[PDB]
Amino acid sequence: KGKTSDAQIFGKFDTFVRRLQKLIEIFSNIQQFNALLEGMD
Amino acid sequence: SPNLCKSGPEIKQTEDKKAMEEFKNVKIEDYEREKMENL
Repeated sequence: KGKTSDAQIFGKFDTFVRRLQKLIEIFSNIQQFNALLEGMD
Repeated sequence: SPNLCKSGPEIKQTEDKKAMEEFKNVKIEDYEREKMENL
């Protein structure tokens, strides 16, 4: 907004944040089945 | 019917005499915990 290499790093940071969320989701799927149901487990 | 019984998972396994008045005490606790995770 002030002024009328850094983007590829922000993209590699967004990809790193995306991969970390995918591992978190597979985790939460395993815990939800434990809470449930033999077929669900 | 004999389909229902006690120490069912494996027949004459571990050879526990105590189990018949304790493994019963344990299995309802193990089942009781399961309902506490559900709610």
